[PDB]
Amino acid sequence: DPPAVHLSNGPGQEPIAVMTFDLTKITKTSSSFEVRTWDPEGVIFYGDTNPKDDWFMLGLRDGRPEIQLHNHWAQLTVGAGPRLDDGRWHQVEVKMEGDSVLLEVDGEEVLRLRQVSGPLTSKRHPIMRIALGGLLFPASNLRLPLVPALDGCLRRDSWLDKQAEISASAPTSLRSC
Amino acid sequence: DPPAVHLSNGPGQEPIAVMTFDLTKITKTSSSFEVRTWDPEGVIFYGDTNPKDDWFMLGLRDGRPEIQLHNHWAQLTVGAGPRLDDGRWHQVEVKMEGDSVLLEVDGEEVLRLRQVSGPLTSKRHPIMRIALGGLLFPASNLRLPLVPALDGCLRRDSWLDKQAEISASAPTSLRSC
Ligand SMILES: C[C@]12CCC(=O)C[C@@H]1CC[C@@H]1[C@@H]2CC[C@]2(C)[C@@H](O)CC[C@@H]12
Ligand SMILES: C[C@]12CCC(=O)C[C@@H]1CC[C@@H]1[C@@H]2CC[C@]2(C)[C@@H](O)CC[C@@H]12
Repeated sequence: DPPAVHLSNGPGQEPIAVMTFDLTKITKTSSSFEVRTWDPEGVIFYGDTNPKDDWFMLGLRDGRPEIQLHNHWAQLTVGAGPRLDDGRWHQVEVKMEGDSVLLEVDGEEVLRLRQVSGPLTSKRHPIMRIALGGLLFPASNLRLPLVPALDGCLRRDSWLDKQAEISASAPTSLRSC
Repeated sequence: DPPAVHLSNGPGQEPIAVMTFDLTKITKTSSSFEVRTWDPEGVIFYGDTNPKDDWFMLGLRDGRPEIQLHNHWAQLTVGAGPRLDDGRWHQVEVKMEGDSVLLEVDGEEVLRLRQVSGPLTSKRHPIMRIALGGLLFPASNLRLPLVPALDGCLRRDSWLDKQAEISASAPTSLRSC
């Protein structure tokens, strides 16, 4: 695994890494990574501009991707795609195209959430945070709670536009797989 | 094709068949059929209790399933699953399990819409209409318009609970494939 990190360190409460982005600079509105796990439930990543009313989470529930999103346009809890909890490395891409959010798993589009978002460079609070392996609000506050810690590995990740990233923080040291 | 019917007769404005169901009798809250088409866009079926604010549509957009749903709990436009416009027969099942609506394509769950519905036998207007191959309101009134007529075939269909069906109507004669 090209430098692979564990998505949760121990209890799986908080994220392993939080990155902050300036939306006025953002061009690339997509993210991509490889994930490996035997765990059927947990958070893969979370993103927000506001943890009360403009947020997004991607995780697994019953082995399969689940997206939760709450913003001015849309509030939803959706599962889609094949199980990913077979301990093999899977390529995932989450992209915003027009007003849609698309999820691709192993080269195939498995979900398209249409009419869920107005442009990034036009939007309100112009800072976006991306949290890897945990949420930035309690799990009990999701639309549909899940147990946050995902026991899996993450590698070959790229988050939004690196030229728009303002800062990156880890709350502890990141362990390798 | 065990008695297969065309999903649109000519212009594709109106449905080929409309069935009406008594929700106080409903037990089976699922529907299933096989579909065949080369057409990448159109309506497969529509259902409602109220065409202003409690309705559902399943069709194809860009070859792939798309669900549109508008009710008291949820308003959404979602694409998911593989392309079905390869002129092969595909098995589709749409089921309500708890508060979710699940779509299965060729034996695989490809979409789970969670937290979208309160029970049927508990719900408001206790008549549900299911329209095959068209809508019961203009297409321009969908959340996201599509051209309604789907040029495909439908066979081996079963809609909700036949012991709860109150009446069935066709606006013209149904043609075979
Ligand atoms: C999925 C996106 C866009 C695609 C991506 O790379 C990740 C990122 C996660 C945060 C989401 C964002 C789309 C727009 C959302 C949903 C905002 O409304 C609030 C959080 C944002
Ligand atoms: C998908 C369901 C439930 C499953 C099925 O067999 C078809 C049917 C189509 C009408 C939908 C219904 C679920 C509940 C909905 C979405 C109601 O709120 C209004 C229309 C109903």
